[PDB]
Amino acid sequence: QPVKVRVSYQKLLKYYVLNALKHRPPKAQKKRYLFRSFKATKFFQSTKLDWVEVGLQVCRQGYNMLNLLIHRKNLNYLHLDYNFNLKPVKTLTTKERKKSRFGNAFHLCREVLRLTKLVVDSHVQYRLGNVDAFQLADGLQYIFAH
Amino acid sequence: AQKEDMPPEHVRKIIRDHGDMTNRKFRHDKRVYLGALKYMPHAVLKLLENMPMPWEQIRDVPVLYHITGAISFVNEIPWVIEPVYISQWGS
Amino acid sequence: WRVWLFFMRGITPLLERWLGNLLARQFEGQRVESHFD
Amino acid sequence: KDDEEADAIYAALDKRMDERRKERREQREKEEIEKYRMERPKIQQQFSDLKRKL
Amino acid sequence: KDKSKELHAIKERYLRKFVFEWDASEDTSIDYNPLYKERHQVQLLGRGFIAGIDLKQQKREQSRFYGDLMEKRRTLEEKEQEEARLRKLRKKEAKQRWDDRHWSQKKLDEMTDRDWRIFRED
Amino acid sequence: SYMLPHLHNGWQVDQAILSEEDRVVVIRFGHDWDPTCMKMDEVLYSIAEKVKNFAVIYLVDITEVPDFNKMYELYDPCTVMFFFRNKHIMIDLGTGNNNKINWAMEDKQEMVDIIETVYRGARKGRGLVVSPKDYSTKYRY
RNA sequence: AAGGUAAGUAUCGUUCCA
RNA sequence: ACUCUGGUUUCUCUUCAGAUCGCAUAAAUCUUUCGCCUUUUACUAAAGAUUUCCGUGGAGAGGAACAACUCUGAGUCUU
Repeated sequence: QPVKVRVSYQKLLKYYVLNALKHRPPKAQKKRYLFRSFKATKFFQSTKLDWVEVGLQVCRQGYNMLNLLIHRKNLNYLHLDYNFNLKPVKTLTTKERKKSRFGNAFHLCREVLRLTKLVVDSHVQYRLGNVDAFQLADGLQYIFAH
Repeated sequence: AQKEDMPPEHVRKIIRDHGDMTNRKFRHDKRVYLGALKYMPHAVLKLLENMPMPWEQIRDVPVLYHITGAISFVNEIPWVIEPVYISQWGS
Repeated sequence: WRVWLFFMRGITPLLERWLGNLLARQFEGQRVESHFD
Repeated sequence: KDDEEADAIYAALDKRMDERRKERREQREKEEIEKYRMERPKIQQQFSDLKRKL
Repeated sequence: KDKSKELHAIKERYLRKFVFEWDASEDTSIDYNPLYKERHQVQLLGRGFIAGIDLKQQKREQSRFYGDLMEKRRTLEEKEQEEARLRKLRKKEAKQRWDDRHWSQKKLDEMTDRDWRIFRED
Repeated sequence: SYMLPHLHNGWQVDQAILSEEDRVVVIRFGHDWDPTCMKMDEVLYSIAEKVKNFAVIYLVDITEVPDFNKMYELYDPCTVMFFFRNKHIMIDLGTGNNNKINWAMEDKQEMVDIIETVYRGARKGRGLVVSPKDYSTKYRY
């Protein structure tokens, strides 16, 4: 096989061996589950739901979170679209550009939200008959490989 | 006392009300709404872990949602018979 | 598909801590020669 | 007073979540500094006797 | 060229940019000798095949050495079932080769809804 | 650190900014127990007498005075703010932040350099002065 | 993601808030 | 072939975890060693030592569901 997959084999084996060597026994714990405490709390409810509905729900929830983080200091010249792209509503004056900047953590959260939104929208495309099941699988593989 | 599953349409009447901060139902009770948002990335895991499967048209899952629609966790772990899983991916 | 989920379990507490610091009522944010003097 | 109760509930939930290894990690660090306090003592008790002699 | 390479190897022994594609300089399969440059692929008794690769592609690609070995050892009394099973396979995957056919030689009546979507996609 | 005068409540620091007209008020916001704050609260010791003519130094513990954390962004461990005639004198460093020195330095000449530059630019009537040294790096090599 | 804010003086609009 | 025998499933709480907790495998912090080296934030890629994270096993306790259909060892194992 060509070089660009031979080197792929060595680079897969390198990470596999690194994980095998750097493995450590798990540390003793006390088994405090997280969602179980949520169920104990009065602020949460359980319900059987379709997964695609859950994705469309979580996309709106994360979009609202990020819009709140944007409108945390009341700076209206930064706008988040529904694809999790942060764009200026008007060309940024330098004072406002520096005044509206977010650390790497916010950008990482926005981008992982974009990833999950992409996956959820691909599944919606599958459910709406816009794409085939084969097309859905190929698109999911492209998302997770690019 | 025990925890029971609310009707699936109840969470839908919250999301529509909770589309934006404009809605007047939640203007002063913010200490309970945004507090849960710190757990949002965790939720992003629980659905990508339980993401519907290629041979699965509808993937019904248990959902743990906040009383104000702020968050919706997939309260499940996709346990699968691993020989069955490998055979299915072989097909 | 699984790789990004292990990445997710890796980064979950980092974001769950940064957001908690950010979205809260109260916010919080060459040293040896300065040590023993 | 509902806001304070909600904040206390969430803080208690988070504090419950750190009990996975809290009792073990704090004990480990307690034992770990005491091994460091042998080779590298504290300055104040390094001057304990002279302070007493003052 | 193997001699010069192996002598050179003996002398060796005894004396910002977000790039995603790897480099070709991390390749390690480079060998100066034939016995490791060209390793004898495991024929696995001819009845075992690599996982990812397709089955019949391997079968036709196989060295056929065990095929002729079986041809040598097999007696006539137990060749009838071999021929019968082989022809029955050829027929049953011919079912797939003919029933599941590209639209380029499928008539309209033969063409199905899945084939209709195949044609429209094309 | 402990030698320099300390301010205990919110009124005192505002008065110290207001109770002076002919010098510069250099306030070290932070925690005097911090390794960072103690690194420069001795530099501010070593030059307090030298800059008596055109500078007065007060120390403030943000925990003791939790009144300026939100308005002046007191979340870095150590902060230095210069005030002139009840006016915050912005100073342009090599760093992105141009309102404070949020790191503790080491040389007793450079801090007098910065204080004297602030005084010189404040007598003219500016609001932003320019530091002599550039702090876009650390000149380490 | 940054290390890229010139500091100001004016009337005008808005809004919360006392 | 007579007996007594007597539940599994499910949801939690509390601890202990030896073991591939896990036939899987992430991230962070710190200390060294390189690489880079222009400052943070990212890194570099190995080592060591930590922590959180996604999971797990066991034991016990408390409910709920099959709590009452059973069932198991024991026995004198009765033509």
